Amino acid sequence: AVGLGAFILGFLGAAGSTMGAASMALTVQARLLLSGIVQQQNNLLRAPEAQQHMLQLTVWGIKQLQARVLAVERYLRDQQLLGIWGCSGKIICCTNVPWNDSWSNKTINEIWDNMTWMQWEKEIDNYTQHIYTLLEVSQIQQEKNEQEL
Amino acid sequence: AVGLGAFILGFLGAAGSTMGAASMALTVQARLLLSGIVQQQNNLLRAPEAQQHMLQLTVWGIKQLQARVLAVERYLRDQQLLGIWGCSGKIICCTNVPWNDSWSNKTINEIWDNMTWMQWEKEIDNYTQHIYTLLEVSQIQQEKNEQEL
Amino acid sequence: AVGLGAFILGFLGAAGSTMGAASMALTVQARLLLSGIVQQQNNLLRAPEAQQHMLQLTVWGIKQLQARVLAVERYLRDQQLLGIWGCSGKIICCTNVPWNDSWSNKTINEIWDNMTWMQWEKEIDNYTQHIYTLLEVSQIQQEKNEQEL
Amino acid sequence: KKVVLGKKGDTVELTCTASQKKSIQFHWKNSNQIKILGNQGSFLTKGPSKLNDRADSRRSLWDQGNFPLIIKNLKIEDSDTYICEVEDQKEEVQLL
Amino acid sequence: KKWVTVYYGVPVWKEATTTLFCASDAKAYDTEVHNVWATHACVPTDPNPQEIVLGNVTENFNMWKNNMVEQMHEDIISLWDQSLKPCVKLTPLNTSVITQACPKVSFEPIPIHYCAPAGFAILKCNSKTFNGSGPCTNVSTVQCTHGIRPVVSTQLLLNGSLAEEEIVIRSENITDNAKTIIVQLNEAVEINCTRPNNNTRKSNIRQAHCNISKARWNETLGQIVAKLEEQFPNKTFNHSSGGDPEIVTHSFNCGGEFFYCNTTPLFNQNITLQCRIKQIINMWQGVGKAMYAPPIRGQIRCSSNITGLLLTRDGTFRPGGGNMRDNWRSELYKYKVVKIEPLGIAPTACKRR
Amino acid sequence: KKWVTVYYGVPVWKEATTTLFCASDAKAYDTEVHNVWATHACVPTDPNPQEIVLGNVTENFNMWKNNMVEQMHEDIISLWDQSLKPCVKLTPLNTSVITQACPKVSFEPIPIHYCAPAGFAILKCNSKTFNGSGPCTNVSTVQCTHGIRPVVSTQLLLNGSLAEEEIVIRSENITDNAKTIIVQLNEAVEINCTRPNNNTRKSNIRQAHCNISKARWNETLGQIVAKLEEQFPNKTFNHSSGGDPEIVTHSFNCGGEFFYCNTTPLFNQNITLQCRIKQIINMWQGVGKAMYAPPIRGQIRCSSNITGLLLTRDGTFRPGGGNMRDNWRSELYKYKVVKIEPLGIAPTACKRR
Ligand SMILES: *[C@@H]1O[C@H](CO)[C@@H](O[C@@H]2O[C@H](CO)[C@@H](O[C@@H]3O[C@H](CO)[C@@H](O)[C@H](O[C@H]4O[C@H](CO)[C@@H](O)[C@H](O)[C@@H]4O[C@H]4O[C@H](CO)[C@@H](O)[C@H](O)[C@@H]4O)[C@@H]3O)[C@H](O)[C@H]2NC(C)=O)[C@H](O)[C@H]1NC(C)=O
Ligand SMILES: *[C@@H]1O[C@H](CO)[C@@H](O[C@@H]2O[C@H](CO)[C@@H](O[C@@H]3O[C@H](CO)[C@@H](O)[C@H](O[C@H]4O[C@H](CO)[C@@H](O)[C@H](O)[C@@H]4O[C@H]4O[C@H](CO)[C@@H](O)[C@H](O)[C@@H]4O)[C@@H]3O)[C@H](O)[C@H]2NC(C)=O)[C@H](O)[C@H]1NC(C)=O
Ligand SMILES: *[C@@H]1O[C@H](CO)[C@@H](O[C@@H]2O[C@H](CO)[C@@H](O)[C@H](O)[C@H]2NC(C)=O)[C@H](O)[C@H]1NC(C)=O
Ligand SMILES: *[C@@H]1O[C@H](CO)[C@@H](O[C@@H]2O[C@H](CO)[C@@H](O)[C@H](O)[C@H]2NC(C)=O)[C@H](O)[C@H]1NC(C)=O
Ligand SMILES: Cc1ccc(-c2ccc(NC(=O)N3CCC4(CCO4)CC3)cc2)cc1
Ligand SMILES: Cc1ccc(-c2ccc(NC(=O)N3CCC4(CCO4)CC3)cc2)cc1
Ligand SMILES: Cc1ccc(-c2ccc(NC(=O)N3CCC4(CCO4)CC3)cc2)cc1
Ligand SMILES: *[C@@H]1O[C@H](CO)[C@@H](O)[C@H](O)[C@H]1NC(C)=O
Ligand SMILES: *[C@@H]1O[C@H](CO)[C@@H](O)[C@H](O)[C@H]1NC(C)=O
Ligand SMILES: *[C@@H]1O[C@H](CO)[C@@H](O)[C@H](O)[C@H]1NC(C)=O
Ligand SMILES: *[C@@H]1O[C@H](CO)[C@@H](O)[C@H](O)[C@H]1NC(C)=O
Ligand SMILES: *[C@@H]1O[C@H](CO)[C@@H](O)[C@H](O)[C@H]1NC(C)=O
Ligand SMILES: *[C@@H]1O[C@H](CO)[C@@H](O)[C@H](O)[C@H]1NC(C)=O
Ligand SMILES: *[C@@H]1O[C@H](CO)[C@@H](O)[C@H](O)[C@H]1NC(C)=O
Ligand SMILES: *[C@@H]1O[C@H](CO)[C@@H](O)[C@H](O)[C@H]1NC(C)=O
Ligand SMILES: *[C@@H]1O[C@H](CO)[C@@H](O)[C@H](O)[C@H]1NC(C)=O
Ligand SMILES: *[C@@H]1O[C@H](CO)[C@@H](O)[C@H](O)[C@H]1NC(C)=O
Ligand SMILES: *[C@@H]1O[C@H](CO)[C@@H](O)[C@H](O)[C@H]1NC(C)=O
Ligand SMILES: *[C@@H]1O[C@H](CO)[C@@H](O)[C@H](O)[C@H]1NC(C)=O
Ligand SMILES: *[C@@H]1O[C@H](CO)[C@@H](O)[C@H](O)[C@H]1NC(C)=O
Ligand SMILES: *[C@@H]1O[C@H](CO)[C@@H](O)[C@H](O)[C@H]1NC(C)=O
Ligand SMILES: *[C@@H]1O[C@H](CO)[C@@H](O)[C@H](O)[C@H]1NC(C)=O
Ligand SMILES: *[C@@H]1O[C@H](CO)[C@@H](O)[C@H](O)[C@H]1NC(C)=O
Ligand SMILES: *[C@@H]1O[C@H](CO)[C@@H](O)[C@H](O)[C@H]1NC(C)=O
Ligand SMILES: *[C@@H]1O[C@H](CO)[C@@H](O)[C@H](O)[C@H]1NC(C)=O
Ligand SMILES: *[C@@H]1O[C@H](CO)[C@@H](O)[C@H](O)[C@H]1NC(C)=O
Repeated sequence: AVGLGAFILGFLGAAGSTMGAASMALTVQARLLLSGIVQQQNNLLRAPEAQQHMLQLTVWGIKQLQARVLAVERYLRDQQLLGIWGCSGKIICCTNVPWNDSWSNKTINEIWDNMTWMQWEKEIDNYTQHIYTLLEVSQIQQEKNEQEL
Repeated sequence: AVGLGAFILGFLGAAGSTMGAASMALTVQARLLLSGIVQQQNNLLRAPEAQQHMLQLTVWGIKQLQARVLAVERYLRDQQLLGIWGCSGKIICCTNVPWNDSWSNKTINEIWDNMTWMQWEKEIDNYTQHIYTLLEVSQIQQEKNEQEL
Repeated sequence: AVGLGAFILGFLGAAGSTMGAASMALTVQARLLLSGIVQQQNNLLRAPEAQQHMLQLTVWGIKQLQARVLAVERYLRDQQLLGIWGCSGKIICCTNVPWNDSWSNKTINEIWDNMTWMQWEKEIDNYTQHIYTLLEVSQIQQEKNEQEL
Repeated sequence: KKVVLGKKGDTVELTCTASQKKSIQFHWKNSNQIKILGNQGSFLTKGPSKLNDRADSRRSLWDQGNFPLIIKNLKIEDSDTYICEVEDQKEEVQLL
Repeated sequence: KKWVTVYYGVPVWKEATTTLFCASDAKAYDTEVHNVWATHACVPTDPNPQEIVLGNVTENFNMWKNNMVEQMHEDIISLWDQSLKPCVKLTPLNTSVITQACPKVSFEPIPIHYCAPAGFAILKCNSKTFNGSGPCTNVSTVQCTHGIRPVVSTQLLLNGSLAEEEIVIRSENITDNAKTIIVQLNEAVEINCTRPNNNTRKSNIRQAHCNISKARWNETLGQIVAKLEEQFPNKTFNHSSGGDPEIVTHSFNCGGEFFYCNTTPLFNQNITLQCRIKQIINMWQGVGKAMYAPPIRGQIRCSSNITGLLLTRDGTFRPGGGNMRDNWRSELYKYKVVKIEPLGIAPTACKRR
Repeated sequence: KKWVTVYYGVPVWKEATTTLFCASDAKAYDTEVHNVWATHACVPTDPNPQEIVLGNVTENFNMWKNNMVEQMHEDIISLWDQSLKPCVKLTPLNTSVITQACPKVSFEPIPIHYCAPAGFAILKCNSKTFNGSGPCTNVSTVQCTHGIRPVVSTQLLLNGSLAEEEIVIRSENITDNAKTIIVQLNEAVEINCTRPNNNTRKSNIRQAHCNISKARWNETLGQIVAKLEEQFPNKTFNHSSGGDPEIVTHSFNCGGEFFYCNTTPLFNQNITLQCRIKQIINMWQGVGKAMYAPPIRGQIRCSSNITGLLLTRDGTFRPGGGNMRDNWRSELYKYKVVKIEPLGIAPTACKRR
């Protein structure tokens, strides 16, 4: 709704779609926006107008902005926290940790076409910490090796 | 004026300058700011002070912030939408699509020194969609090739 | 306190720590946040509630947001101004300008383990402009060389 | 199970507890799963059985996590077992 | 092949708790309890609701394990303690007894809604049929709830929402013969409770009558049975078992007065219930007793909408009550608070370099 | 090895100046000068202070070179010119003389605090012992200051803060026999100044008496000496030397009236000072003279807290005064405004490519 920020809200509508579809949908909207084909509309409050009724729009005016400002800070924060895995400044970060069939013995077509993100992140939830640890280790080894040349 | 955000406003004053001059101007201001030679001043409203007169500054206080928050979201959005052309996270993105003399048969010195951005984007406006399509294609081919090694 | 923004405030507590410790601390907090182990709490104002008392929270509500919005703009600005030294989009940017023993004849272990950032930036303050000039020059030469292939 | 023996013609107090030390919803039932007593937050209710009358609890101890069944004017015919329904701690006691 | 890829912007939620806040159409000038409370406790209502429907999302809800319920409980218990102050209050601490001044106050519940703090959103179940738990196949996201009028009552729930199409029977376990069954009606039944200004006699001043349509009651109860028979097809609504008077009789508070009503005429035109206004009240707020000031001279009445029932069955479904948290569950059953965790991972056909 | 690395997010501050703003608990309905000024000049106070303690940070403070002091001076001089308007004002411009209407006004100083503009923060010295300059070993960051009640006085500073544990002797140079020594007390001493409503006689209507406890004065002065002896162990508090009457006698403004008090009974129960209310005032605002309206008929009194002294020594430390900037230094001594410069550099064991 509100409270999540534009970054999340523009992606949230894909919650009921497959993983593959979500990636394609984001690509398409970006194309239309870059080309000047479609425009993004605002959903922000108009501000009080009448002094006697102003509490109605200054309370919600401020709360709406607080939600957006915090969403920006969270977005920008994560974009740099990801430097640990070598994924800073990115939406899609491909790395060198191989996928374990023990985490999930499925093909990529099965995962991307017959599942949604809501399901995928439940099937492998108990390996999340394992994988995250490995991502950090891989980044450390890459940095080690580059600095030896 | 206001309503555009700091990203645009700091560039907008170059609207009457040549393309070459605009690039140089941005470089210089960045140098002075990084070095601690000059400082950026604020142009934000002081907030109400007196309760009986507060409508004057809460309406405009909120509207000024809404403009800045939306400018931030647009900036950050475009910075990732550009991932399609392989230009995410950048202000200046050099690519591998060659320039067509049919789009504009001019030299780069003529374009950068005797024209402003306002003129340049009119002379080639009818090729904008062609070029944008090619930029996407080039990025797809680069990704295809890197992942074959 | 407030007025600096989340980017600074999350780093400011390291002002009394050594340079080495500060880097490690940032790495750890990022790990805990990426993994979903810890959460960031908010410190934002609740908004007026009662119309008759609203000046108290609309003045400070707006000022708190102004501080955060400006912090975002400064953060994003610097992240691109740094393109001059080839450090755009980064927190830690390693470059090819060698360290001069004349700027400071110390080892890296002495600097990173027995000093804080508050001290380090005073000991070499009179070389700051020299170094910054060299960083720009190095970036220019790198760009020159890459574009000759 | 916990077995409590009286003098037949008197009174017995059987107890259920919770580790929360809070007043929580609970019920008491006999072996035929017929309600005897239970609460509804702060309020005491009765079960529609042979023990609908002659029975009470200690409302004041509910916030200590103590939820007793007190049967008055006790008869030998009341010497059945009882089940606690406190959280998932379905403990059994017997009245003699 | 099959390398780990990290994705940011993954549309995945997890259930979470937070210090959820209230909003209402508070006035601050009418002296009434809810509007002199809500003016400092709650913010103005949401001027711009979003209702985002999340495609084909299916979400597992559980009205009996929800947290929004506890939060509503804390605000209402604060509201009552801060307004309908008893003359004498006895809390079992030996006991601890205090007394307070008893100005009488207007008391007319207003809808209050709960709103998500920044960083959170509320998922809502939009199914016409939903039994209180398990997957809901139509989910939308909102910041604020519909709004619940905090009526505190037993046996019959007044001024709540309707099920719209069918009477819905909701129970954590419909067969355990322990938990209260919440029956949400798809139609409201009017109840007119009056204490006329001619009852000036004393031992009278505490008697009142509630008038219920026979046609409406009979149709509603027949419809309830039709659903009860689906669950229990081999059997063919009775007197309460007994207990504290707030459970045994129907009870409510209007005009600041506490009414207790005999419902045996309903569960066995113009069916009349015998009602009494009482001064010694067993608190719903916790264990203890309280004395309230004697009745107001004049004519006091309220016309309420019966929107649901609390029924129980043993090992003939009887009216039940108490446990105010359950009345709020009957309205909060469709909502949950979630947070978004945008960082996720999946295998892909790519590698670095 | 040892290559330059650029780091962003370096927690390093530098001292800076800015258009610092005021906040106070202003009222706008009581007609009093500070609350009809602050209502347009200052914002509501900070509802959510942070007090971030910066670890083991050591910071060099200097109360005599601070800028916050000048900023407070500009607001107070504006406050007085905009309120306590003299009937006759003479500024040495030949001279330039103007006259103004003289309504009398209530005059009761309120605490006013200074707050950092966005982009800035204030560092505060939390040491129990701090002599006004040099490294402070316990530093916290705040947006707003404690709040200074802008009492304008000489010799004795009224209604300020206390040193809590010890009397602190602060001087830019304790041995130059030129600068004023600010003595901050760790305990307040009460002074009760009254002009009773029986002084209706004229040549009287301008006489008042200030009552000081002997026990409190003697203990305080003995404690001051104990510290003075650490600095000056070979010597064992005297009459002022003379000068403008605002320096020679103690002076203050309460109720809008300007009081001048004889302090020789203090510096040589119920010690009484002889006080007079005067109409011709030498301005502290700049060089010039001003006439104020004659005394109010009625009973005027103020009870104040002595929180510090201004003493001087020549080449027996005498009361001093004037230079209002110094009274404000005694409260602003622990604060400085800084900015953060997040971009820094250091050598590291890495290279590009
Ligand atoms: C379900 O919702 C419905 C609304 O849709 C609720 O129904 C309302 O209930 C309230 C409370 O009973 C009722 O309010 C009264 O309306 C009267 C209209 O004339 C008012 O006069 C009355 O105010 C008097 O009583 C108050 C205390 O009870 C006093 O505080 C107040 O000062 C007034 O008292 C003076 O005047 C009287 C009359 O002369 C005299 O007797 C006193 O001594 C004193 O001098 C209330 O405002 C609404 O009118 C009802 N609304 C409708 C449409 O019928 C219903 O209660 C909700 N259900 C539940 C369970 O909560
Ligand atoms: C240190 O802090 C303390 C507080 O902790 C300060 O002490 C306060 O000082 C003020 C100012 O002297 C004093 O205020 C007066 O209180 C009186 C209470 O009865 C009021 O009556 C009086 O108002 C009258 O005088 C005003 C002008 O002086 C008029 O503007 C006003 O209209 C009133 O005047 C009418 O009425 C009087 C009385 O009948 C009559 O004589 C007049 O002619 C006219 O008709 C002030 O409000 C506070 O009471 C003191 N507070 C305490 C707790 O003692 C102290 O001043 C601070 N120290 C310093 C140096 O600033
Ligand atoms: C999911 O629930 C929504 C909300 O009730 C349904 O959409 C509404 O449909 C009615 C007509 O019946 C319209 O008047 C409303 O304006 C619609 N609301 C919104 C937010 O769109 C929706 O049809 C339901 N979907 C399914 C599959 O059941
Ligand atoms: C630095 O100063 C702070 C602020 O006074 C000290 O922390 C306070 O300590 C008291 C107890 O003496 C507590 O009641 C306060 O709540 C604390 N305040 C804060 C902001 O934490 C701190 O102890 C001092 N540190 C040193 C080393 O002197
Ligand atoms: C405050 C704020 C910050 C950022 C955003 C934001 C908006 C859109 C995207 N777009 C995206 O994620 N895409 C997927 C990857 C792809 C395909 C090849 O590149 C491009 C499209 C990202 C961030 C919104 C608000
Ligand atoms: C919300 C917000 C976000 C970003 C900005 C912003 C400010 C300045 C720049 N600077 C720039 O575009 N330059 C041109 C390229 C160059 C020369 C080699 O690198 C450096 C200078 C960019 C974004 C402002 C506000
Ligand atoms: C508006 C706003 C924008 C950005 C931020 C922000 C928060 C945290 C970081 N994190 C960081 O600097 N780290 C150091 C380098 C490392 C170790 C290897 O990578 C990761 C951790 C950066 C920016 C906050 C607010
Ligand atoms: C999967 O986990 C096992 C240990 O259970 C390990 O031996 C194997 O190498 C792992 N495979 C991948 C791709 O990580
Ligand atoms: C320019 O467009 C023509 C088609 O009209 C195409 O054949 C030619 O290759 C293009 N040149 C470039 C640089 O794109
Ligand atoms: C250090 O500075 C001197 C000039 O004083 C220069 O000759 C030398 O090459 C510099 N060394 C480095 C690492 O920059
Ligand atoms: C529901 O109640 C029945 C009857 O007592 C019992 O057998 C069953 O295990 C219960 N199920 C759950 C989930 O509690
Ligand atoms: C209650 O009174 C209203 C008129 O105010 C009437 O329309 C309604 O049908 C009555 N309800 C009952 C149950 O009699
Ligand atoms: C209830 O019904 C009886 C029918 O005889 C009627 O006399 C009485 O006035 C009604 N009461 C109300 C409140 O409608
Ligand atoms: C209702 O009144 C009848 C007498 O007509 C009585 O037997 C019954 O127990 C009462 N019911 C309640 C719930 O008070
Ligand atoms: C049920 O209540 C109605 C009220 O009109 C009464 O006529 C009927 O006799 C009652 N039946 C029983 C079994 O109590
Ligand atoms: C309730 O059921 C009992 C049998 O258990 C019967 O005796 C009683 O009359 C019934 N009461 C009502 C109001 O239906
Ligand atoms: C029920 O009450 C209404 C007034 O509220 C009256 O018009 C109607 O005639 C009454 N019905 C009966 C059966 O008394
Ligand atoms: C009862 O429902 C009707 C709609 O059928 C509505 O007009 C009336 O206001 C409702 N009454 C209450 C108390 O909610
Ligand atoms: C302090 O005063 C003494 C005595 O006059 C003088 O010798 C010394 O140089 C002064 N120090 C400073 C820093 O002014
Ligand atoms: C001033 O008067 C107050 C009573 O209002 C008294 O407590 C205080 O001790 C007195 N101070 C002096 C110095 O006499
Ligand atoms: C000061 O002390 C003298 C002692 O004789 C007393 O008469 C007088 O009233 C006191 N004045 C005040 C303002 O307390
Ligand atoms: C105080 O009064 C005495 C006379 O008792 C006088 O000699 C002295 O100079 C006066 N002091 C001041 C500061 O006015
Ligand atoms: C100092 O003042 C006190 C006031 O009580 C007086 O008794 C004493 O004689 C004075 N001493 C000198 C040296 O003036
Ligand atoms: C101040 O000192 C002088 C000597 O320089 C002495 O004559 C005078 O009496 C002293 N006055 C006081 C009040 O101590
Ligand atoms: C000082 O004044 C107070 C009243 O303010 C009085 O009670 C006390 O007795 C006085 N002390 C002396 C020595 O006169
Ligand atoms: C003087 O200090 C006491 C605490 O010891 C305080 O209660 C009183 O209000 C203070 N008076 C003034 C004028 O600040």
